[PDB]
Amino acid sequence: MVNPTVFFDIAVDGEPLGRVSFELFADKVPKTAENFRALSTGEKGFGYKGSCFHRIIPGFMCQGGDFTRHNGTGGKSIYGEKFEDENFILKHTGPGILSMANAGPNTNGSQFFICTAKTEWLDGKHVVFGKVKEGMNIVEAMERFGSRNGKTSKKITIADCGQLE
Amino acid sequence: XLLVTVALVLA
Repeated sequence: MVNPTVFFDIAVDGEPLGRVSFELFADKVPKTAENFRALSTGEKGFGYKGSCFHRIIPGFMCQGGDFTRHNGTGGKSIYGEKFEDENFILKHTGPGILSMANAGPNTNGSQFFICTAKTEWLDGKHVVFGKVKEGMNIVEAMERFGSRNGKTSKKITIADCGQLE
Repeated sequence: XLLVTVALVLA
């Protein structure tokens, strides 16, 4: 078994910026990693392609994953609307950590965030399931369009995504 | 504040 690598191609108001690839820890959180992997290939008939990063706060994180309502309120898992917090073995140790956004205990859907700093206050509350493998400079470039309140000054979209390995 | 939630985004 080798952990899956998935990629996103980011565009800023339609102009391609670059590729970010992620390693997903299916060896520690198989169910959360599988959810992100199938949503990145679109193989269940819905997924991240074409969705946006709706909330970016420089120094904190970039958040996206709402492919249903697009405004930050929706999204869903490949298991039904929401699923359980698989475990909290991994922490939010520094830039590059991939973790699930939620609305309290056991409410995981499709929304996720990429940490641009250690965010230890989220440990034990949000399930960490991946890391940026390549393209951290694209994530850094994305923060430039965010603000303290999270609204972005340009539309940041996942122009394409899929599985590499 | 600095949280990541779906539904009611808190400070």
